[PDB]
Amino acid sequence: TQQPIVTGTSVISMKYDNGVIIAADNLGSYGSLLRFNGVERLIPVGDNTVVGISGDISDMQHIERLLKDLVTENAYDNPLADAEEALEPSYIFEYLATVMYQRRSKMNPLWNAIIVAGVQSNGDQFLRYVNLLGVTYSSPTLATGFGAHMANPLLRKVVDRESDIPKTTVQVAEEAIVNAMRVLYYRDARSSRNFSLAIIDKNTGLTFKKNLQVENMKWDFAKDIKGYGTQKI
Amino acid sequence: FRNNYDGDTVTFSPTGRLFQVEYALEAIKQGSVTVGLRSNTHAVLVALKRNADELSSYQKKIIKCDEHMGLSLAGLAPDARVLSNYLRQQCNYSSLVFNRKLAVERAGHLLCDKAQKNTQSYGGRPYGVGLLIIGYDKSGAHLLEFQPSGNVTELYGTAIGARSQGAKTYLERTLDTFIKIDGNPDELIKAGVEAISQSLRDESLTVDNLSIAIVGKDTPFTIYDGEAVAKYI
Repeated sequence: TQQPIVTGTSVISMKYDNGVIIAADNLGSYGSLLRFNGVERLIPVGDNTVVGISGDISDMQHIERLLKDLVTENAYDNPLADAEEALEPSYIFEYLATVMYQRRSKMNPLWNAIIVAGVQSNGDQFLRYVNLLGVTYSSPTLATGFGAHMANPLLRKVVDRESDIPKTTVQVAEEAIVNAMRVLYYRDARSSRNFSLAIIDKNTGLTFKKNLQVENMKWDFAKDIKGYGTQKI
Repeated sequence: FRNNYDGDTVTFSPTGRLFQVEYALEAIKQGSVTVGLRSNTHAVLVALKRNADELSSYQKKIIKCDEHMGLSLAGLAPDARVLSNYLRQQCNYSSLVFNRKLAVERAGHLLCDKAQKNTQSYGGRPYGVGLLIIGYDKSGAHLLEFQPSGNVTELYGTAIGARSQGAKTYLERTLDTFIKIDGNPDELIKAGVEAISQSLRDESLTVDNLSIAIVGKDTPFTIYDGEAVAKYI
């Protein structure tokens, strides 16, 4: 029985030929007050997974804690903790899925939307979503909040179906991701310019970039607009 | 002496022995014989089933815990049920909550912890059955030996029950050989049967008499009884 307070906006992601990319900005909004400007919302779990979270920040922070503990406790009496019995993206996701649906069923949800992106032991990309109601689904592209509306249409023009994944490059993909991010800054009143991006490639492993910014902005055209119809100057 | 310190599991003898636990271990030595042995690709269980009359069934000694794990019992059957049932639940939980096949090593760790509670708690009673556990997982084949004392050990092979020592020595020599039986199920089984025959005296192992179980790479834990073990005598 709650109501989010400090929040974070979209998280966008897509999977490519040899990995997956995911991103999210660094803002913690308090209603219409863009309150916190240094909030990482992309959570790296191990070396093959990043979980992006949007929704109530306090619950996110709680999920951060749950994730560290999940790691700590997998090391326990596990000789293969840094290998064959390391946390796979699917394990992390199914755990989180499970928790979300249990909290919704108790009527005390974790007010979030989460995307778990990563690559499995055998090389398969993994990208899936779960939210405050325990609804889960997967697609070559995935986004939460505004990103579902704006980013998905864009990200899908690159990967419209499964067969397109093997034909898509990191460069293509990352380009897309950054554009979508730019778009969102233009049309989402709750976005911020600063963001974090992360790629999880079956070869390069996990690359996590911090402090990216939306650039190449088209605002120049604003000068030729005056009034709202009949006004001349 | 003994008669004073063997009243329960919450009493240590003046030597530092736990008699109730020790007495528990004895019901195992009273049980029929079973053997386990693993190569690098499969793990087999061969167990001699024991009838009560020539007019009865041969007590089932092997139990499937998951598609990837199972065990042969030696001793008090009920306690076997209680324990395998627990092994079934923990396997289920891993699948459900993490979508992860339970690590035999972990299954081991869990069994030890369960028995131990009945070896330091009042009015409780140690379990009276030993268990041979085999399974294939993310790190190959495994065989685990469980004792009511709470001690669990992973071995290339072993045997328990009455006259177990026969097979246990047999395998101890046969090691260099069987551990190399990769990709050939029937052979390991054979090796198992031979080993099991090393602890015989009664009569030769027959149809109603034998019980074998196998798990491996592309082989789900399957139970072979009677009509199907014929080719292995």
